[PDB]
Amino acid sequence: MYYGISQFSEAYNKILRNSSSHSSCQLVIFVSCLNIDALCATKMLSLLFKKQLVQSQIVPIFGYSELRRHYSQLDDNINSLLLVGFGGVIDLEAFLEIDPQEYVIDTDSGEQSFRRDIYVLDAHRPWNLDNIFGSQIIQCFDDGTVDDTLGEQKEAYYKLLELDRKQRKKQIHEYEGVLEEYYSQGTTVVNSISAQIYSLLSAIGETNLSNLWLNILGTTSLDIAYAQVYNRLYPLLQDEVKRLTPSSRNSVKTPDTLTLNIQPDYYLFLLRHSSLYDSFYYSNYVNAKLSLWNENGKKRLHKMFARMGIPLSTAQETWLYMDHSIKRELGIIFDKNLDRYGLQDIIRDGFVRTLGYRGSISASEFVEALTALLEVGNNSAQKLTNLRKRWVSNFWLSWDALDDRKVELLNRGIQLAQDLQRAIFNTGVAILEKKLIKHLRIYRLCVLQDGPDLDLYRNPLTLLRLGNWLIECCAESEDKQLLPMVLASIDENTDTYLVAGLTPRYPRGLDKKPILNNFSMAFQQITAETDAKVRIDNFESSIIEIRREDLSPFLEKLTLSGLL
Amino acid sequence: NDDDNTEIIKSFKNFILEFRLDSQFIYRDQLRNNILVKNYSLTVNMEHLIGYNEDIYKKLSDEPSDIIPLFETAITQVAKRISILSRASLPTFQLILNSNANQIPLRDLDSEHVSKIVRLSGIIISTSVLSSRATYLSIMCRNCRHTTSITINNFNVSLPRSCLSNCGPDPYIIIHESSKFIDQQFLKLQ
Amino acid sequence: NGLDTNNLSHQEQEYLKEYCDLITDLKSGDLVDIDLSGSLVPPSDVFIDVRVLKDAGEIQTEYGVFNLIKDSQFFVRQSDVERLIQQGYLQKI
Amino acid sequence: SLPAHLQQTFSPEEIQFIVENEPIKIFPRITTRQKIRHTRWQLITTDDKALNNMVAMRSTEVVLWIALLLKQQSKCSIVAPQWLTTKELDRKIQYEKTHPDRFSELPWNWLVLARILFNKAKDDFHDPIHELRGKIQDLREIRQIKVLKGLKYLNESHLQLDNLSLLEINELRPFITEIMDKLREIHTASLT
Amino acid sequence: ELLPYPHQLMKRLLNRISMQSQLIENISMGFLDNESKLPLLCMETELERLKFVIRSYIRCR
Amino acid sequence: KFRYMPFSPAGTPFGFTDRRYLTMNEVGYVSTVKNSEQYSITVSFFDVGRFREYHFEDLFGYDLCFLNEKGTLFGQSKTGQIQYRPHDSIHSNWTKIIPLQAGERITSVAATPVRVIVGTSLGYFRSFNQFGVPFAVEKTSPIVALTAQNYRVFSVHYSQFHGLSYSLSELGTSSKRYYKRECPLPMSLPNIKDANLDYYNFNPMGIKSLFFSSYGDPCIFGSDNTLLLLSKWRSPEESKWLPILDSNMEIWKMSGGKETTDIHVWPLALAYDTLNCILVKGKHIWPEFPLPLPSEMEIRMPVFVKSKLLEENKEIQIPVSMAAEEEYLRSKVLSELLTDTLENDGEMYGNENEVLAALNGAYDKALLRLFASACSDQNVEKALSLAHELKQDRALTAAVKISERAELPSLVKKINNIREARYE
Ligand SMILES: [Zn+2]
Repeated sequence: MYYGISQFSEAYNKILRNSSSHSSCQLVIFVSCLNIDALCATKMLSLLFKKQLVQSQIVPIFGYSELRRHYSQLDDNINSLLLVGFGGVIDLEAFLEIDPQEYVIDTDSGEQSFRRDIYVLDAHRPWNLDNIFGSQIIQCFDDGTVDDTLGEQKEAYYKLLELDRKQRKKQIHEYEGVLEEYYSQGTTVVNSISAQIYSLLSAIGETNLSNLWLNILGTTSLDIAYAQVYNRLYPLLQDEVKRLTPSSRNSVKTPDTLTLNIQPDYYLFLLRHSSLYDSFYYSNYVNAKLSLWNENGKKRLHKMFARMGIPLSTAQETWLYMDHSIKRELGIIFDKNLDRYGLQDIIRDGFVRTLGYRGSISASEFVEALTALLEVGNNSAQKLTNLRKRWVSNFWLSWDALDDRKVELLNRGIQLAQDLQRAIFNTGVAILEKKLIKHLRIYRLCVLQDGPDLDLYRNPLTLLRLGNWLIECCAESEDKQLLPMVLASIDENTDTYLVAGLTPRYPRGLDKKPILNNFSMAFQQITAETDAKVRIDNFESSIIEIRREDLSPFLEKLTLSGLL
Repeated sequence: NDDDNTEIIKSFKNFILEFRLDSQFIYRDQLRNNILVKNYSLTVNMEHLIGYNEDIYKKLSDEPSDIIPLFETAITQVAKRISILSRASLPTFQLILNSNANQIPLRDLDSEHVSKIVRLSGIIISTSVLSSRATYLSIMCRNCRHTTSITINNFNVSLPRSCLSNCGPDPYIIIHESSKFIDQQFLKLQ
Repeated sequence: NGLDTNNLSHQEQEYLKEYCDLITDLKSGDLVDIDLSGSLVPPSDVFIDVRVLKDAGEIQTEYGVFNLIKDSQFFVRQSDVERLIQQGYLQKI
Repeated sequence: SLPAHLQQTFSPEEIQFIVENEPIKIFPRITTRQKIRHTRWQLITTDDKALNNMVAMRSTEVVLWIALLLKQQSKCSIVAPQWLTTKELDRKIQYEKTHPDRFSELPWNWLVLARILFNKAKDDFHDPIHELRGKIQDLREIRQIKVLKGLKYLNESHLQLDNLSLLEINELRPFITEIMDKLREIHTASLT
Repeated sequence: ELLPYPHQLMKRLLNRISMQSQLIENISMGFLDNESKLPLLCMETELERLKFVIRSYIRCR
Repeated sequence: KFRYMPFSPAGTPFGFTDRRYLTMNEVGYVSTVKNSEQYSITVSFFDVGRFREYHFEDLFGYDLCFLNEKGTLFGQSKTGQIQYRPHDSIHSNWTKIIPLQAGERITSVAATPVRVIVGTSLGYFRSFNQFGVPFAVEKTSPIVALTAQNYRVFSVHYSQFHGLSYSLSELGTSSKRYYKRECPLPMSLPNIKDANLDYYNFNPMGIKSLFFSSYGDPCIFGSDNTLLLLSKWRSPEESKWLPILDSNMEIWKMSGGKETTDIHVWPLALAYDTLNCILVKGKHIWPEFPLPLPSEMEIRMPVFVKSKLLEENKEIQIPVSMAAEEEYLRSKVLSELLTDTLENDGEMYGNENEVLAALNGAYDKALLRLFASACSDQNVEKALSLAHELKQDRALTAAVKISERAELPSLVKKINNIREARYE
């Protein structure tokens, strides 16, 4: 529709025509922080506009409240915005209080043109149809979804817009039915924003190994939650790695050689920086398969290394210093053993990068380091604002870690990733030991009232780490029905729970159609009925924060609602 | 044997001369900077040695008591090549190792760690005086005055049992004027 | 100052005032096309990335604006922001 | 009005600025020569003609700061000067090893231009860049040995340093001039 | 020593800086009120480099 | 036995690798990557201001290509699939299958602002307009190699039963003209070491490349590593092939002799007088994917007696007689090519007459330096014969001055007669 996958080039040419000059800064990029894919997309975008010498500004934004703040203080000189990683799922034209007759210029002719473009780079679905069809200013980059799927909804939208008698009543009732069946779909991410920008770079001819690595990184960040999308996009990344890889073979390792490979990248947590033992131990998938949160699962992991013939001391060596023969042989050892434990999906081919002699890093490890920097890198409303400012400031640590000139900062990210995952694991074993999960009929509920690490889980990404750890543990059990989950943690300073509504998912190795997050609109509907003072301004609208006293009324109304 | 030793030495010479990070040849620079202030040693980070060529680290960690002397020899050759004009003297350089390998606590070290590189920690409770150990003995036969010399590396040595062509039952003595010595100190770690 | 006062004598305070008046007299006279009080590190790059280190709102420059949002980042002509790097509001290079 | 560290020497950045005023050979990847069948460069520090008359991959010579500004984008490739190649650097190394007293006649800008082009034009070298960095390193090390030998003969009178680089000179300047000054002051103090 | 000032050379250089600045202004107005920015970038950073040399020279003396 | 193979200008084989170039020329280069069972094609350009690089996945496995300003043309030799891709993408892409008999192949393809051209191993020569409309089918001797520049098409034909020959045309929007049809071509073929055999299995004709000068003169670069240029092609009774650059000789010279080997010249374009080429090093004759910068070789008329240079040089210094011979000949042939260009086609930039004048200056200077050697041996007749060659009367005064300083009054007298004849 607005800009299809075939015509991102026209949008980029328009950006240069409108908003490039030696004279003035004219382009503003709003990027949702606490989103790796949006970060990588903005990095690629900023390198493009660096090479093309477009004077531009990047603002990292936490949520919709900060969006409407910052948008309200943009000068008329700013005639293009790029909204990266948010804004598709909401009527931005209404939300930002746009009037096209307040933005129109040079209409002459049956024609219109405007003093500010607002381009939207978002992978979230369902699209708000006022962005896609209603607005003449909001300009969404589409993966193909609108043309592939939304023909009936397009028809219904335009006819209901035109349809201002019994036939008339039946028609407007019908198209209201279509649009209210399209809305009240659960939320879901269908693409990587970074691969979307990579398709733009492919259309311009700007592809190179830096931009390909950023595409790989932003795409790899989807792998935990949105494995089906990652499996859609992985073959195209293989094609581009082969296309850009240089032609020399049996190449001698040299200080200048950046080599980006497809090779075995196991589903283990930070293998090349953890010990081998810790890389099994702190992996979400390994914990799910082995039930590692208890002593019997720990015994099973020891049993595994014993049957592999690996001494436990060797397994606990830091991977650089771990025995070279074991590292050369590790693929064979895994092949010969991991089917016996059901861990055969540990085997995977993923993207590994090495730059001269300073050692290999996979896209898996790199996105873990970047998330760690986002999470922990550095009157109640004021304290909340200061907290959100800390998270905005963490964005630039992840940003700077994307540059090879600052690999010490990436190493900080690696260390913080290990310690974060340790905190996740300890809180997780607390939940599963003490059985904090309550099996309500429609969804599973978990509420963290007290304990250590509670001051971490006020960050949305760290809460989602614990959620994903728990959900991997649930998915790999045939005992449990695949119910949606609510996970909450109190902030004892603000006196508000942070609450996350989480999808289930099928076990990791199996293949079906994706299952959608309907906590987003369910939370909206309860928020619309209730007197409770809940906030819903986070970009990932299935995450909210709610005052402590309001939680039990809220969850009671949630479980009495039929929306889940 | 000395063909393989020559190849090991050449591999280490290449590690010093080629290893580079962010446009700086850190080991060439460190070796030169050490030579100027007249400390004849080199501090090597084994992360860098692993990153350069893990086969070299495999040789070193398999048998450090044979490989460390060859690495020291390589450092001497590079030291001369970067501080003395080729065709217009230095002692044998000490190799110092930095490591981040997993520590073994002092009480766990046992028979499986013999001849391995080991990392540990503790408190030094005592420090002895500087004893003198030979790096190079000038030697001669007590009877026929056959003269030779023995180079020594301190990783586990003796005089020869009988003369290298009668000279009697135990024939060799040291010549201390042309022999060379180094400081050796004992520490007790608790 | 040509772009802790208790520690000076009063002669030194009024001396510093007169000397700043002199510097400004030079860069305000002939040779004015050169900001004589400017930097003495040679200009290596014409466009630079700059990260906003402290907030200052919307300001105009010669043909546009910067809104100095805290922890935003620009890619911008160095000559249009040098004054703010000197004044400590912008971080990079 | 001048900082203490700039009082009697140049900063390394100023040395780079000086070297950046040298002409350098480039392959353009833009065409500015207009056919008979729009903005011109209009410079005042350097010659305007070559930039106004570029054609893609017809090699031409422009001042190095412009060549770098173009090479910051894809619009240029900087041809290495002939001395900055493996065989030529090896010939200079053999000269340095063969003649202990003399410095080899590398151009005065050699270290500075090697630094600049290895960082901003790493992909333009015909030779593998790791070997060129290695041989530039060999040259600086050997020349530094010769510098140390030379400093054993500082005087109250004068000194001669035939083919020493601008950067090597500038690195040594706040030492050699100070020591020869103090030797002069000692010597002249003795005169009746 | 403080070397003698190049009076005539510096008069000509300051004239050229003034005229080149006015040129860059005029072309910028022509852009605001074929359209390749690269020569303007070279002109701008040229004047920055040249003004640096004059600034360093005068501040030194 | 001989075998027909697909050709494209300066394309390379796969060798041991999994990627190669389909073509490269003054506009850009095209590379293909064997992406498992399908091919990733990248089209890259040297003028990145005019043209933007693009890439696509190819399911047919194209092995022929031709790249010019207006678009890229592709072909699959064994199945007859061809595709044309205009670079603006305002005009559409289009695809076609051209008919092949059993065992027939497309041997070369080319394109032109109003035509697309396909030639096959059985000698069929199929023309389409730029939008794919079939316009003609000829039969000719099999077109083993083919290119165009603007409207000028230049093709090389070969068979066991016709021998090596060429054709030259200028098709145009109007006044469609043929200059020479299947005239014999004086290029040297290879011997119809293993890396060379690999290349000649990929390209049995040994034509490394084939192109036009910037001023539109046909050029070809054969297995002997000698550039040939067809001079005076616009008047077919006077046309002649000039071996303007023996690149083996110039490589031996610039390397300082030593029978230097394992350095090879891979040509892209002549420009005016200066062959753009990749200098490949090592056993393989052709470039790798990180395409090196196309180094420049000035053309050198092959007058360099190697034995004389070996005697004098035993870094190579050239005797002034040989240097002036080459200077005189090179300046003469280049001035002639410039004159024919400026008469028939006219200036394309705004300085070619100035270049021609400067070149005439070099020509007369070379003549004077040879005249001086003739006078040094007091050979009045040789010196006088050289005096007739000078173009500028103003430079002919220097012949008077030299003959005076050589104490040859006979030369002075005769040259003064030429001065008067030239004034009159
Ligand atoms: Zn004896």
